[PDB]
Amino acid sequence: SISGTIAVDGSSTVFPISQAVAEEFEGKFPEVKLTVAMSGTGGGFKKFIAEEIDVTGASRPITEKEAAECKAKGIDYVEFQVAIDGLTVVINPANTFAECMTVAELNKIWAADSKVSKWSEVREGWPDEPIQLFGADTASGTFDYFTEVINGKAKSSRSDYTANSNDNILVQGVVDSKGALGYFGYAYFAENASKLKAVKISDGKKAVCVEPTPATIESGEYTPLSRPLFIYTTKAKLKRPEVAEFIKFLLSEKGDQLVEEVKYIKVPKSVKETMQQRLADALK
Repeated sequence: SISGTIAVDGSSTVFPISQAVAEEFEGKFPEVKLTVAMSGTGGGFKKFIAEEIDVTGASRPITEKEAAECKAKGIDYVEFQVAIDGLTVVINPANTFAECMTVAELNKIWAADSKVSKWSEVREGWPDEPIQLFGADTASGTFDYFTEVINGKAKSSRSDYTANSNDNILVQGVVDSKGALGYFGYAYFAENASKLKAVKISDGKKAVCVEPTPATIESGEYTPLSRPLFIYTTKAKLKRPEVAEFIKFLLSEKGDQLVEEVKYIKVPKSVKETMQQRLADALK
C-alpha cells in the first residue's frame, strides 16, 4: 500500500528522468500522483528552500549559499547522483582542421551576439568557408546544458542555426555538410560514430583536447560537456514511504535502465553503491 502526492521540480536536464521514472512509477503504484515541474536547477532549489516541493532535480550540486539557506531552515537535504549527461560537438569527418576546439572558440561561434559565419573567423588560418551550424531546439535540456557551459548562465545562444528536436536530423545535417558544426547528446554521436567526427574539447583549465568517450566521461576528464545529474530530497520527506519508494526505484537497476532509455549515461557501480547506502542511512 503506497500512496500520496510527490511534488518534483528542477532542471530541464533532470526533467526527462523525473518524468520517465514518474510514468513508470505511477503505473507500478496507481495511488501515487507525481507532478513534475521544470523551474530550473536554481528555480527548483528556490522552491526547495521555500519548502513548496518534495524532490528537486539539479544539473549541478547544491551551492554553498543554497546549502546554508537549507540549513538555516532546518532542511536536511540528501543528494543522489542519478545519471551522467554528456554532449558531443561534432564536425564532418572531412574536416581535419577543427579536430580540437576550445570552449572559448565554441563561445565565439555560439554566443548570443556572435555573427561568426566562417571558420576563418574562429581561429587564425582556418578555411575561409562557411560554418553550417546545427543544434538543439530552444529551451530543450540539450540546449540549456550546451548554452550554460559554453555561453554562460544567461543560457542563450544566437538563433541563426539549424535547430531540430530530432537529433537524427541533426546527424544527417552534419553528414551532408563538409563545413558543419553541430551539438547533441552523446548517445546520438555514439550510435553514428562511423559517420561523424567528435570534436576534442579544451576548457582552458585541466582539459586539453579531450575526446568524449565512455572512459573520459566516467572519469570526469571530459569537462565541461559531461557532468553528473542529481536528485535532492530531505530526510524528513523520506519518512513518507511514497517518497522513499520513489528514490529507491530511481537508484535501482530499473532506474538505471530508464536513465539509458532517455539517452543518458547510467552511473558507475561505485556511484550506485554509494547512493543506495546513502538512502539506507537517511531512512534510519
